[PDB]
Amino acid sequence: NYDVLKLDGTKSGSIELSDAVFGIEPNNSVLFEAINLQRASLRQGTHAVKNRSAVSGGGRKPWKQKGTGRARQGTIRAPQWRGGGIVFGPTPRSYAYKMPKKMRRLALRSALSFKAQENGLTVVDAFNFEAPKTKEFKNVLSTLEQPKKVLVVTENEDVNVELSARNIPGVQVTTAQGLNVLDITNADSLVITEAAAKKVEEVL
Amino acid sequence: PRVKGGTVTRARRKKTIKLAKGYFGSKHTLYKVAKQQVMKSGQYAFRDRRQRKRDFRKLWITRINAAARQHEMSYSRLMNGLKKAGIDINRKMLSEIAISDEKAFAQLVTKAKDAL
Amino acid sequence: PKMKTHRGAAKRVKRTASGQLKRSRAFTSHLFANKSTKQKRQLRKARLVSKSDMKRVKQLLAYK
Amino acid sequence: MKLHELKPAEGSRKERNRVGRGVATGNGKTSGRGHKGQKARSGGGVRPGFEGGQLPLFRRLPKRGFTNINRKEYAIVNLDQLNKFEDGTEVTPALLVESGVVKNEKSGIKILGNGSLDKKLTVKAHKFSASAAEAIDAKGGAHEV
RNA sequence: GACAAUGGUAGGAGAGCGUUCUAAGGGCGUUGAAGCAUGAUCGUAAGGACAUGUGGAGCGCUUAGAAGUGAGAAUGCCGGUG
RNA sequence: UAACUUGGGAGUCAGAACAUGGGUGAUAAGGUCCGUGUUCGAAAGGGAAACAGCCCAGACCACCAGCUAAGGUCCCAAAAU
RNA sequence: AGGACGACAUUAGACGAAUCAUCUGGAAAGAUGAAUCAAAGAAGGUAAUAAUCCUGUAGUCGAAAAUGUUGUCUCUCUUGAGUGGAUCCUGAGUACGACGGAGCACGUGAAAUUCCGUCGGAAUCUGGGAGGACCAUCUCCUAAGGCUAAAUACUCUCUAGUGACCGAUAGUGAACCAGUACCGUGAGGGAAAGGUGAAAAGCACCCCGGAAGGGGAGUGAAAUAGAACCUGAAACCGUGUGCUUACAAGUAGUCAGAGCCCGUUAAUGGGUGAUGGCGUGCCUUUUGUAGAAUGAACCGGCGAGUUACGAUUUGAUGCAAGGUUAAGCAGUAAAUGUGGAGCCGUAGCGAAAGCGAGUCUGAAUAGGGCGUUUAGUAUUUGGUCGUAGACCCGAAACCAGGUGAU
Ligand SMILES: [Mg+2]
Ligand SMILES: [Mg+2]
Ligand SMILES: [Mg+2]
Ligand SMILES: [Mg+2]
Ligand SMILES: [Mg+2]
Ligand SMILES: [Mg+2]
Ligand SMILES: [Mg+2]
Ligand SMILES: [Mg+2]
Ligand SMILES: [Mg+2]
Ligand SMILES: [Mg+2]
Ligand SMILES: [Mg+2]
Ligand SMILES: [Mg+2]
Ligand SMILES: [Mg+2]
Ligand SMILES: [Mg+2]
Ligand SMILES: [Mg+2]
Ligand SMILES: [Mg+2]
Ligand SMILES: [Mg+2]
Ligand SMILES: [Mg+2]
Ligand SMILES: [Mg+2]
Ligand SMILES: [Mg+2]
Ligand SMILES: [Mg+2]
Ligand SMILES: [Mg+2]
Ligand SMILES: [Mg+2]
Ligand SMILES: [Mg+2]
Ligand SMILES: [Mg+2]
Ligand SMILES: [Mg+2]
Ligand SMILES: [Mg+2]
Ligand SMILES: [Mg+2]
Ligand SMILES: [Mg+2]
Ligand SMILES: [Mg+2]
Ligand SMILES: [Mg+2]
Ligand SMILES: [Mg+2]
Ligand SMILES: [Mg+2]
Ligand SMILES: [Mg+2]
Ligand SMILES: [Mg+2]
Ligand SMILES: [Mg+2]
Ligand SMILES: [Mg+2]
Ligand SMILES: [Mg+2]
Ligand SMILES: [Mg+2]
Ligand SMILES: [Mg+2]
Ligand SMILES: [Mg+2]
Ligand SMILES: [Mg+2]
Ligand SMILES: [Mg+2]
Ligand SMILES: [Mg+2]
Ligand SMILES: [Mg+2]
Repeated sequence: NYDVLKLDGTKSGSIELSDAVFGIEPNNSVLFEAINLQRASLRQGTHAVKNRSAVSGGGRKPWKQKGTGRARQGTIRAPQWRGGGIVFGPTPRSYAYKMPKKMRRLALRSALSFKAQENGLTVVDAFNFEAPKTKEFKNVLSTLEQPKKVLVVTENEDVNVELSARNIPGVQVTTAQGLNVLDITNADSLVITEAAAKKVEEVL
Repeated sequence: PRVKGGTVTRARRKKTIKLAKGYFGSKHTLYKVAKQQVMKSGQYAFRDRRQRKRDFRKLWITRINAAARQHEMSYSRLMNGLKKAGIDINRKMLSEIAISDEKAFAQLVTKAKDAL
Repeated sequence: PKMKTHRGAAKRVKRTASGQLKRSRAFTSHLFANKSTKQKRQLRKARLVSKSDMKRVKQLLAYK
Repeated sequence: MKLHELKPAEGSRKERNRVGRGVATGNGKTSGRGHKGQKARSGGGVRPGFEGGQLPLFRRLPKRGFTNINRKEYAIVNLDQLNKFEDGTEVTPALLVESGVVKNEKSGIKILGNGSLDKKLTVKAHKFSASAAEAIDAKGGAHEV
């Protein structure tokens, strides 16, 4: 059982949230794998170098194999040469990988349960924003007594909430479907509407 | 990402060179020959910590021999007599006594002779 | 790319329940006048690929 | 967990070993290859199964058999697996697939006699072992191909 | 507390040092960052501090992640200078 | 106080002297080929003037402590003129 | 083939919120204090690090003219079905065959299916082709004429962006007047080389000198930033000096040690070293190297087991008689949702038909082989292997197309 507050901070009511979603013992191994996986998936991987084939020129043998007194050499673009080709080095590639779906769901539930146990979970009756107003959203956060880093969860895309929170440092807005381990874990507190909480509970 | 050679190389070589302070010419100046010499220095120092114990026992024995001969006794018989007398003073101490107070050493010599 | 099965070995073995490789027997092609009745009778019986050979060849049959 | 306090599961991670980075590693210089020969060379080493010119095993041994173009193989179900359906159930290939007893039907469902049947069922399958049919009948049930 | 082991080439195994970058947290900096230089400093090693001079704007630290991650030798390549 | 089984990873396939049982050679070779042991290889320390392979002996680190091994004790040079 | 009107977009642009004070300092954006905007806290600049100083950003607005994509009118073109089975038509040097080649994953093979050269060469709906030689039956098609968007490939280019990509020996060969200089008859080969300062305020004037160069003075926070002018390591070259050295045999140190000179991260200190003991560099390669075997003049920088996809094993984790999705679609180039086709496992044995906790062999209920009498599977760290140049450098050569008889 969790309190449901109004934007002014008073108790609108109470809500029941399944402990199978918000009440599990977080699985830190799975949560770590999920965080690492998401961070890897964000990488662009656009990095490259020119190996000895790729560097310009270098076709001919710089000097005859024997007789000159110099080390034998086969191309001015060999790797030990200044300006030569790079041995191995970066080559474009993806870093993304997968984990089983059950583990994805377990990771999300573990992050949400960690918030619930750390008392960084606040349930609000609704966001009744008709026009975007960053100042009003800042006041709402202060009245709810929120920390610097807040993840705001709506049931569906809420344009005015998104636009009002967008410019506040440390405030991220998402939907119930858009929840992810990195965002939840980065946040210090979660502010979720009752409808969004019910949707999350259904999904997980 | 690329990791350029950076500063570590110079720091490490400079340490070896500083260890080579006082060596002759290039050996206090050039990393390669300083490194070699510092390697030799370490090996020599390891060996000589052990050789030093031998050398100092040798010195003590020589001095004890001289003192015993001044009392008409060889080192060998003096040590045997001290053993039979049950006196456990080691060679370093015997030498220092013989140097520093001759009357005490003469008393030790008489103990040895009586035991023999 | 995918590793390739060694097709000759695949034509010459079969994998058993415990993962061993059943094999047939050499000296069973011709010149039977030069091998005793007992020799031929017993060469009729299949064997397994030895442990020492398996160390060498196992990757050739990974998909088998 | 916090992003500034991440910790992988114990024993899940190990640092890769890097060769050719000095003698103290124990893999400096020759980088674990020993000295010389074919196996010390970039790209060196013989084909797997090569035996240095001794006739290889898979040439000294002969080929055997053929593959049947019309080969049939059946998805098998044992009686112990049938034991999950309520007595009186009409077990069919569709029910087996839906219940998840059979995943791939292959050439059809064959019932085999491993384990003990503890329920009365009407079993429809493409084939039955003699023992499987006998057990299904003896438990009071029926079977049909 | 006891008492047992600890030479080592190829090679196997383990634990670590340091480099660049990233994430998060927490810091430093024109009242002087990095770099460089010197010193009689500390750690079992790789190595880590501190002070002073130079320098003039950037840089540590913690945990995790990722690698163009460590050179004394290749009649190595380029530069400088004997 | 080991041994064996299974599985992951190897390197090695130029060996040397010495002693001894033998072939070969000439009861030649620091020769050559086998058997057996040790040492070197991969082993520092003490002795054999110097001297991988001989003799003593296997260095975790420190000591300006003691007892010994081979080998030594007139001086070089520790210890018996 | 056109025409009229309209819409949208591209090719310039316009508006666009909100900060002051003190301290340090050459300078404030820094620190301190107190405020303010935010649908704008992207970013760059400004005398150091700025949401509120500038350029901008979110948001909103804008086109005389040209171009592009589109909608509606116009314009243009244009019949559409059924019944009958008498006759007619339905692609010929074609299909096909033989021989010789080629192409099919398929190397001539039992070789279908498909093309080329040479020679031969059909049938006509009761026809013809195909189902991997071939025949029959059945089934599916209807060759020897043509056209056809999209889903797919690629990037010289333009616009807007992105990066656990480089940061001047790197990154393009080229950050710079570089395919330049230079080399070659020619094809062709092919560099080196970035940094004053915030502002040029870029040193008036005096002095030595022919000049170069310098000493002052001045500018500047700094000239010790004065022109390849941020920093300024090492090799190397000099000047001064504390200790030391002209009877001594030296891999240059090490251990012992007086004398002399100092005085530190203040530690049972630092520099030097009369004299004694001990002691033939390093790497490579070797049975064995002080080796008179190899390599390195010195210093600096650069310079060698990587990544992708498969395999296997180990560790980790989730689920478990189950485990797991691929492409695709949605999403922010994300996590993720969805997607069960597919894959592995739950049963083996046999060459196979097949039988099945058994099966194969066997005449055998014998004996024997492989099995049964639970655990897998997905992702991933590590190790190793395979395919790739596969740890790095090095041939003599081979082939192809060009350039040369100055
Ligand atoms: Mg030369
Ligand atoms: Mg390059
Ligand atoms: Mg960098
Ligand atoms: Mg380097
Ligand atoms: Mg036969
Ligand atoms: Mg390691
Ligand atoms: Mg080793
Ligand atoms: Mg080396
Ligand atoms: Mg190895
Ligand atoms: Mg080598
Ligand atoms: Mg060899
Ligand atoms: Mg080898
Ligand atoms: Mg042969
Ligand atoms: Mg050891
Ligand atoms: Mg020992
Ligand atoms: Mg290892
Ligand atoms: Mg490197
Ligand atoms: Mg010999
Ligand atoms: Mg020989
Ligand atoms: Mg022998
Ligand atoms: Mg020895
Ligand atoms: Mg000696
Ligand atoms: Mg004694
Ligand atoms: Mg003497
Ligand atoms: Mg404006
Ligand atoms: Mg403005
Ligand atoms: Mg101000
Ligand atoms: Mg033909
Ligand atoms: Mg046909
Ligand atoms: Mg045909
Ligand atoms: Mg057929
Ligand atoms: Mg098309
Ligand atoms: Mg530079
Ligand atoms: Mg360049
Ligand atoms: Mg260049
Ligand atoms: Mg400069
Ligand atoms: Mg003199
Ligand atoms: Mg060797
Ligand atoms: Mg030799
Ligand atoms: Mg010489
Ligand atoms: Mg050589
Ligand atoms: Mg040389
Ligand atoms: Mg060099
Ligand atoms: Mg490889
Ligand atoms: Mg002419």
